[PDB]
This record gives sequence, structure tokens and C-alpha cells, in this order.
Amino acid sequence: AFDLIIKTSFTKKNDQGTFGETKKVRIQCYLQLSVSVEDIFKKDIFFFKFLLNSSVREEPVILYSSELSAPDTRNDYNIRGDYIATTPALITFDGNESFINCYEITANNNFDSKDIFNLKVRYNTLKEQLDCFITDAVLIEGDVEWFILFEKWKTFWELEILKKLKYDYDAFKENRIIRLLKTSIDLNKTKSKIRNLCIEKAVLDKILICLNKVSRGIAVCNTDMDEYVRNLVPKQLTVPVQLPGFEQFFHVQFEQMEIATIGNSLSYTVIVENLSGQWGQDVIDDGGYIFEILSSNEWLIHGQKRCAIKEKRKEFEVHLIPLKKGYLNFPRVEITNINGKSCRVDHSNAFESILIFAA
Amino acid sequence: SLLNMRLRNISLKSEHCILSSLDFQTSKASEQLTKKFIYPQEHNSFLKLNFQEISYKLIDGTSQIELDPICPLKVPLTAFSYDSISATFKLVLSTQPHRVKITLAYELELHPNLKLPVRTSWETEVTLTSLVNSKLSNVKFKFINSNIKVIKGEKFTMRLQIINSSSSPLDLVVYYNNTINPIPLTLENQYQLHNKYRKIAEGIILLSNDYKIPVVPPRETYFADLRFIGIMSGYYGTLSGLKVLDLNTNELIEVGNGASVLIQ
Amino acid sequence: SSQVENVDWIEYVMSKIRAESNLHSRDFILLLLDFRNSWIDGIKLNVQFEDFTSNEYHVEASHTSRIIVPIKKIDYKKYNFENTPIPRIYPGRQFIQSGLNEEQTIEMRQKFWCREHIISKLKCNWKLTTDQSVTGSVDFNKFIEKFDHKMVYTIYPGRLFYGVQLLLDEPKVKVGEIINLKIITEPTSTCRRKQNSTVNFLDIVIFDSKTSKILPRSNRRILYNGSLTKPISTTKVSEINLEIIPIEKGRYEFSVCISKSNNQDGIIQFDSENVILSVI
Repeated sequence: AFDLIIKTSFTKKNDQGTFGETKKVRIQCYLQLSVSVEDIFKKDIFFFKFLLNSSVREEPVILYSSELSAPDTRNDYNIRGDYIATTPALITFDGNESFINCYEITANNNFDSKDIFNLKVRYNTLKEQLDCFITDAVLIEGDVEWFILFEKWKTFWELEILKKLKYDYDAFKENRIIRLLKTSIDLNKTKSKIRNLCIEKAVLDKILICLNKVSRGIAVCNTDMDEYVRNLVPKQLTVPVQLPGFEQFFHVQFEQMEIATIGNSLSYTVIVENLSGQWGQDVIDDGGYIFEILSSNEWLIHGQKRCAIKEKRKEFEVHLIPLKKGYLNFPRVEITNINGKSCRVDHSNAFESILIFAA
Repeated sequence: SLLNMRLRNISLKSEHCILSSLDFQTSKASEQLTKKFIYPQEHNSFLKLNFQEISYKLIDGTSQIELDPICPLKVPLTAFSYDSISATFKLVLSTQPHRVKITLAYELELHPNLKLPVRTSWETEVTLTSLVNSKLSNVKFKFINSNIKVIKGEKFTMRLQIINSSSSPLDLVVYYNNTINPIPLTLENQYQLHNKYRKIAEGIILLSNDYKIPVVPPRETYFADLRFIGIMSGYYGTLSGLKVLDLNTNELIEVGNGASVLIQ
Repeated sequence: SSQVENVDWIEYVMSKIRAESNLHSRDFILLLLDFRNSWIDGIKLNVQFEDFTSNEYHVEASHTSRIIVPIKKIDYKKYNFENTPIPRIYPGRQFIQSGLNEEQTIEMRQKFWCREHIISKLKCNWKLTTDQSVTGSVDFNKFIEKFDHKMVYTIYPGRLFYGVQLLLDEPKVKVGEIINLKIITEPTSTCRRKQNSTVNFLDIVIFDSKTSKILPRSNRRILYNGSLTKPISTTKVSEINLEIIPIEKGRYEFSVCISKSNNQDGIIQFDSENVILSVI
């Protein structure tokens, strides 16, 4: 956050005096919201998975919408999975509050790993959304005869008293109480601060009542504070995200040829095949694309544990011997190039357990 | 060399038999040599090994006896570069490690005239819960049919065979508690633990609760025949809850660890 | 399953749900009595509840035999055990306040009426094996001890804070086919007075059924829009919606938990309502 001095030197048409003030405002340049992308492949359907979050320990934020806009380059894919929030959705810095945002992409012709996608998430800060509630629902509620008199002190109230109110966001989260932290503001000092400037006695009285109420903890929880966001401009964070620069894309399927006790093998036929045709890059059946089955402490392999891929559709029988008692996952498989390259593999049976029942 | 190989034997005490698994791959020496000498001009070459015999022979003194593999392995097989092949053998296990020999007869196929043969061999040594015991006592417990699979709701029977040889008879009592144990942690682990406890508590139930085992005279056995019924499909590996307490010193031995019920 | 109907209680409960197929098997409870015979000769038991009868059980001397008799759960919506004083069968006497505050006199009242419910409807009969004309009966008033904290929950769901309910559109979907699920949560009389607050959270935790381990909060198998953890009120029936998208073939459980606050410990009730779905 940085300070910044503005100064105006403006004349006037009707008046001759060369007016213009010199203000010194603070600006919090740190971006509140944070987004981390995760990518998912499956055969011919792609899946984006964004973990929205906050980037300040003591500044929860609220989400309105995160509709993933497609690029404008061409008549491209049919996105789906846009989220429009019926009510503002809370989100903290960390904890068990992972606000996932998932999108399903299915192609029409193929994928090019050079395009872009713009998220365009609209958010707002809890501090702003909950300061508006106090400054509109506790001071000037249901009155115009009051507001026409109070409005001459508007911008002072929103810059020299309200801005310093540090909140008990924990209390709001847990019990939904609008309460200040104990060491927030010296009540006597801020009570004195308003006297020096001239003020209508009624306005001083009502602001005193409001400050006392906020310090005593008005605690409307869910019956309200969904109507006052209407007059708060949100903030956009249109962020670009790009598909990965993978070179090749295989998928591997473990057919179960022809429950299963320990020490007796289960036959399988693995089918590795390169579905790179539907991802822009043409197939390359000559690269150094060793494919290996990572035997673990709870499985054992018999047959070809590793082989170099040099054909579009490779397959070979492999036998699996259990070691552990029961309900084991399949062994993992990996395909890492030898020279310098990287690729990706869709293990179709990645999450599929097998029950081993001894004797 | 160009067949970097190892033997990764692992023991199955439950099966009472050790599985010796050998695995051999063409090595980085071959990876260098194929570009260095075989086809330096061609961009990316590959070896052409052909295994004509893979033999596992257990040996001692003048004795030398082969051992067959677990699964069918075609003897006259091929092999290219970056390849790794594994095979497994079973053998029964206390204070005398075995002695084995692995022999690999193969031959390269540099052109289909020149076939450099090899007979590489080496030998080494085979180097590396269900029956429960009672604490502060001698008695031993084992279910006769430890692993049992049945269908949902059909009552089934076990036989908790007992060995007692300590000094004197006992009046131990076996019972199953269908009460959710108290959890002690993030919610992602707390509810995992609670799901485990709840399934244990109200999955399987005993038709012979508070079955006072009548008498077990010293240096004798007993068949505490139990009867069950399941109501929630799943796999109750080492089922808890079934605990037996002795009315001599208030033990709480977890005798239920010797059962692996599976109700569908 | 339909194969295991040789046994009387399983046959009865399956028949009841089939005949009245709107309710679900979780609306039943076993009782698990255990009759121990002290008479020297063998006895034959027939036990009865409101509509059904058990088959003959031959219990011999000094040997216990368990009886799995099913009972329908009593709903708190149409009995009102909260404000119902314990009856004094000798009316007219000097009254002395028992010194029992509200939070525990309500508990004792609930336990007493819960016990009294099953006494009036459960009965049984004798047949001595030697002579068949020595019939008899058993009262359970002077056997059944007072209920306990654990037994109150299962037979009286009203003791629980929230009566949640789950439902899927179809319990059979294809890979990548969208499906939304709704949670209907209504608080109970216990929730309306046991706590001074306004909001309680709930989580929509998921299990793999076969493997029976909780999936991670941020997993590779189920995709959804919005946090699983959501607020709900403590005074009105609330409907929550989620937009599940399965990715991997299998079957999932979708349990629920309800907590005071996002404070690690402090979970109100570990709810048992779950609805299993299959994706293939």
C-alpha cells in the first residue's frame, strides 16, 4: 500500500478564483482475491478447476459471479459451468472453506494449446459490504429529512471515522454479530474527535448512538444484509488462464481378461494408445516415450513392467499379484520422456479398487 | 553390463511363503552404447536382445533343482532397449536362509547373421497377527475360519478356538458392543474415524451376547462357538468391538483381530 | 436382499416397506431383547409387538437367547413428549419441588415417556416344553431398566438437533452427466431451545462406499460449484442445493455433518442420513 498526493489547479467560468486542493490519499494496491487453476483431462473432455481464495488473513471477501468467458478469437467451444450466486458467497483466507469453481469444456474440432480463457470474476470485500450496512441501515434508515441534513458530512464520515473500524470477522462468521475488536479505536478519543469540527447537535447525537450500537454488537444475521449490496459497485478480476503445453496425450486402459485371494495372480491386458490427434499436435510414434508400471509395496508385477512406445496402439498381457490384505488400488503408471520432453497420460482406471480376500 | 537386474523378495507370513521376484532391465550402459557403436549414423537406435532361457535354480552343495514360475512366461522372448521384464517365484519359508541361482541365456540380433550369445548367471542368498495372544497371561485365541464371506442378513457361525495352559481355569466372557466409541484433528479425519466406528458399531451383531464361557480347565482347549448376523454390506477386516474380558484380572484383550468378515 | 427372508424380523420389515413403499428402512430399529431362562425346564417364547408375531424360540435352562424384534421409530411431530408432566397415579398429596432444572427435567421426562411407549405394546407368551398347558406371560415393567442417553437418540430422533433429508434426481448417471442434489433441513424442539445462536453450518462430505474412505475436500473425482460447507438457520426449514458432476465410474455416499462453527472441534450432530448414487 502506498501514499499518493493529488493536487488540482482548476479555474472557473463564472468565478475568477483559481481554486484547487491538495489531498494525500492512501491506496491499497494489494489484490484481495487470489485464484489458482488446476487442470483435468479425460478422453475427449477437458475440465478446469479453480480454487478461489483470499490473500489477506484479516479480510474475508464475498463472491457474486465467476462466469468463465470464452475467448473471442473464433466460434470456439461450448463452455458450461458458470456460477451465478443467488446470495453473496463468503470466502476466507484458509480453512475448510475451499470455494471450488468447476468448468466442463468439450471441443468441436480439436484443441490448440495457445488460446486463452478469461475468468472475469466479480467480487467485493466483506469490509465494504458490511460498512455499507452500518452507514445506510443504522444512521439514515427510512429518513430523507434526516439525510438532507446529514449529507453535508457524508465524505468525512466515510473517510475519517468509518475507515478505521476494524471488525470481528470471526464473530460475524461464527455467531453473526457486528462487533468491533476491543483494541479497535479509543472510544474517548474518537468521541472527542467529532467535537472540534462544527456539527449539528442531533447529528452528533445519532452518530454517538450508532458508534455505541456498533461497539455493543447489533447482530442481525440472515433476515437482512442481502438488500444493501444493490448500491455497491463490485470489482472485476478478469484473469487469463491457458491450457498446458503438453506435447503428447496418451490414455491407458487395463482390461480385466476373463474374489481374488492373496498369492494368485490376476491377468490383465493393458491398452496404451495415443489420442494426440484431437489435441492439435499430430501423432509421433517414434519418440522416446517409455511407459512403466510403478510397482508398490502393496502390489507386484509379472510380465512387461516397462516398454518403449513406438506404435499408435500398444498392448501386452501383464499379471498382477497382491500382497496386502484387501481393497487395494491399481498400481500407478508413468510415461516420462528420455531426452527433454513432457507429455500427459489419462489412466482410465486410475480410481478403481479391487477387493483381495485371503484364503 | 547391459542387464541391470535385482531381486526384490517379499515375505507373506499369512500365506507362510516368500515370493522372490527378479526384475532385469536394459541399462544406461546399453543406452549409451546403442548410440555410440551400434548405429551412430541413425538418429535413435534400439537393441535387439533375445532371451532363449530364463532359469531360477535353488542350489545347495551338489544339489541344483529348477523352480517353475507363478505365471506362464514364454521362454524364447524378445527385448528392445529401455525394456524391463520381471518374473516371480514362490517358495516356502526359520534360521537357515536359502541359496538361489539366476541364469539368463540370451543373444543379441545385430543384423540377422551376427548373433552374439551370452550365458550370464549369478547366485546369492534369499534374504529379506492372525493368531492373537493375551497380555499378562498365557491364553491364546484363533478363529478356525478366519476369513468368511456371506450375504447380508444371513446368520453365520464362527469357532473361537482357545488354548489355555497358564496355571488354573478361567471364566472369561465374550461380548460385542454396538455403541459408537468416542472420537478423540480436522473434520476430514474426524468424520473418517467416526464412519469407521459407526460401521464397526452397527454393522455386525452377535446372537449370543454375554455368553459366559463355562470352564476352561488348565492345559486344555475350548470352542466358544459364536453366532452373528450382518446388516450393513461391506468388508470388516480385523473387526473390532468383539472383545473378551476375563473375570480374574479384568483384561480387555481385543480377540476380534483374527476375523475378516465380508458381508455383501 | 430378497433371498434372506427365512428370518422373521427381516421378512416382516421387508414386507412392510414393500406394502407401504414411501418410507425407507432407516425408519425402523431393532430392540435386541435377551431372554435368560431360570426355570429348570425348557420354555418356548413367542414375542409380539403391534401387528406381527415372532416364530417360536426354544430357550433351554440357564441359557440366554437374543430376540431381534423390530420397532418403528416414534416421530416427535405428533406425540409432544416435551411439555407432558409425568403422571401421578395417586392424585392428591403435598407437592415438593424436585430441584430439577429445565434442561435435565426435560431429559428425564423424555426418557420416561420413551420407555413407556414400548411397554404398552410389547408382550410375549410361554409354552413349557414338558407340559403344554402351563402357559404364562412376562411383564416388562419390572425388567426394563430406565433408558439411557445412547438409547434415547436412536428410538427418538427428536432428540437430535436437525431432521435432515436427502434425495437425488436419479440414482444412476453417466460419466460427466450433470446432477443436482437438495438437502432439506428442519430443526427440532431440541434445537429450538438447547442453544442461543442463529446460524449453524453443515458439510456435505463424500465417501467412496467400496473403499470406504472419505474423498478429499478438493478431489479428482467429483466436481461442484461452491463450497461444500454452507450456513443454515436454526428457526426455519432450509433448502440447500448442490450441482454435483461425477468424473470417475463408481458409487458415492454423500453423507452430511452439522457443526456450531468452523472451529475444528464443536460438531453438533454426526448425522446418519445418506443417499448413495452410482455413476457408470
